[PDB]
Amino acid sequence: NSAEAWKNLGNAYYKQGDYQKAIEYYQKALELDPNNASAWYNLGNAYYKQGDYQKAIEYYQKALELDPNNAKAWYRRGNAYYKQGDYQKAIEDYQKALELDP
Amino acid sequence: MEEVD
Repeated sequence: NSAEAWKNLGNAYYKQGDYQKAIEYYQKALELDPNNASAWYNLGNAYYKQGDYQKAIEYYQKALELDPNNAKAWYRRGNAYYKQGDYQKAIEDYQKALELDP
Repeated sequence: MEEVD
């Protein structure tokens, strides 16, 4: 029941744009439930929003390994790669996000 | 700006 509260704490801090503390409670959520792709995704979102694209790529990767149908994650890892000047993997991720968009 | 699901 308990990463149902950590995730929500992280969510509540995310919703208010407090990424530093959002990360703190997203990481606690991931300690208890290391399988929830949604946790990997939102933690990926938090780093991305800070401009920590290196870590954003890292965490989106596993969110996409556990849920490859997450088109939003594909797209955001695509921006991350683009920011880093990785234009090949950016293209690669962008297309995969659009193939899930009718 | 980006949303959340």
